[PDB]
Amino acid sequence: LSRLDPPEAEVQIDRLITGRLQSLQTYVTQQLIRAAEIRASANLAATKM
Amino acid sequence: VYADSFVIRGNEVSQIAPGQTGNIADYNYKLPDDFTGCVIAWNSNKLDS
Repeated sequence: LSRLDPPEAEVQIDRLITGRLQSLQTYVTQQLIRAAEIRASANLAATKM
Repeated sequence: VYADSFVIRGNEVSQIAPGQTGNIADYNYKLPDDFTGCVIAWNSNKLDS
């Protein structure tokens, strides 16, 4: 923001924000997959109990 | 529709645009970042010089 003027800083911040949002989406998707796996594991554990 | 008129130097016309920096764009006439419209300029040496 300090070293670039608003026009180009806009697209630079848009690049950064797209990257970070995609990274967070990937993290949450992997977390959902792991949560489904752990749900299956917990169901098996309850059946065993 | 709003029509704003004025006279400036030749290369100084480059400051007439959204989000620009300079004497004019900062202390005389600043266009908004979301400006939609047109900027029309023509030489006036036969009139104002």
